[PDB]
Amino acid sequence: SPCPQAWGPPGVQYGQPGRSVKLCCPGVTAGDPVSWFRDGEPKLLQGPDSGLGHELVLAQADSTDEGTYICQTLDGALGGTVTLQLGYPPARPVVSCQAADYENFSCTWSPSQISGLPTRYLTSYRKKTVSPSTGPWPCPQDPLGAARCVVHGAEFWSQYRINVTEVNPLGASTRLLDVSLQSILRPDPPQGLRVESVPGYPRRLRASWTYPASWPSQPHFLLKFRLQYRPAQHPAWSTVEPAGLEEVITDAVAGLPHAVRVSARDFLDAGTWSTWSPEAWGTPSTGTIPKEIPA
Ligand SMILES: *[C@@H]1O[C@H](CO)[C@@H](O[C@@H]2O[C@H](CO)[C@@H](O[C@@H]3O[C@H](CO)[C@@H](O)[C@H](O[C@H]4O[C@H](CO)[C@@H](O)[C@H](O)[C@@H]4O)[C@@H]3O)[C@H](O)[C@H]2NC(C)=O)[C@H](O)[C@H]1NC(C)=O
Ligand SMILES: *[C@@H]1O[C@H](CO)[C@@H](O)[C@H](O)[C@H]1NC(C)=O
Repeated sequence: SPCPQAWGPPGVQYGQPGRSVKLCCPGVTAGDPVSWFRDGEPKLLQGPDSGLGHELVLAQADSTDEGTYICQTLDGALGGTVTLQLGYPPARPVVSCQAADYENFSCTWSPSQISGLPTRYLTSYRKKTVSPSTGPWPCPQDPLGAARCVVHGAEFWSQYRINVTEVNPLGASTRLLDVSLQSILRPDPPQGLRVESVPGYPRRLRASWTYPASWPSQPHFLLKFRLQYRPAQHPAWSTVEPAGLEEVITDAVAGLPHAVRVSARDFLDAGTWSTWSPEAWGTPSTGTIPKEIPA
């Protein structure tokens, strides 16, 4: 009530170019008539007996009206100085969510258009399930000043609606984003990829790996893998779809280093394929003994 100023520089009030702006006197009791002067231009805009009291409207806001305004009551107790800044209402920000595991996902946002004014963001979400919409829950934003809100302990089968609202001293703009955890899931590549030789088989390479650290322990959703191997300086990749955490190649060239890389995906074909793991190199076993003699 006592001259509601929005978040920003202390002593500034905001408006939109081409529209009509309304200034307010800070140190007033809502009704005490005041006088308005543009500093440097002694032409009084509105006198005390103006009709609307402690505030001031401007017909057509432009850069010539943007500046410093002084309001003082009749008594002689100066309410304060008000600076007019011009800008635009907020536009619906660009929101994009993602997930590395089936339990927690995180969303990011960015303003779709510059407003030029100090801006904050409200983040919320609600489950649509499938029974109906649950109450709105906050999307806790990331600390350290990051534009990122996280959702923890999410339901894999439910469907969410993320609400990112961009707010500046001229209004708000809401961007809703329907998000289903089954669609945005993309795990991290598997770790600990090892390409080993097999004793007694000069054409075999044992490739073993593990689940990524991003996949939680004791999972209810497993991962199916897809492995690609390729001999040294060959152009074509050979794609095999293994079962489990192992794949015994039987097509390797004897005495040639092979490059192997894997990718993961939810076993129910849900989401997309993980990015390719870093390439691991391996050479088949050498079992022919050296130094022969006659017999
Ligand atoms: C997306 O999110 C945005 C922001 O999170 C949201 O816009 C905001 O919605 C809230 C909730 O309706 C608005 O808050 C209202 O504010 C008015 C004016 O101050 C109040 O009168 C309302 O209070 C009533 O309810 C209270 C709760 O019980 C009572 O205690 C109180 O006595 C009143 O009865 C209410 O709080 C808010 O004004 C907007 N705008 C903002 C924050 O800029 C938007 O609706 C969301 N869109 C979705 C979910 O689709
Ligand atoms: C999801 O959040 C929980 C907190 O309840 C945390 O223990 C878990 O590690 C998070 N998931 C991942 C992949 O980090």
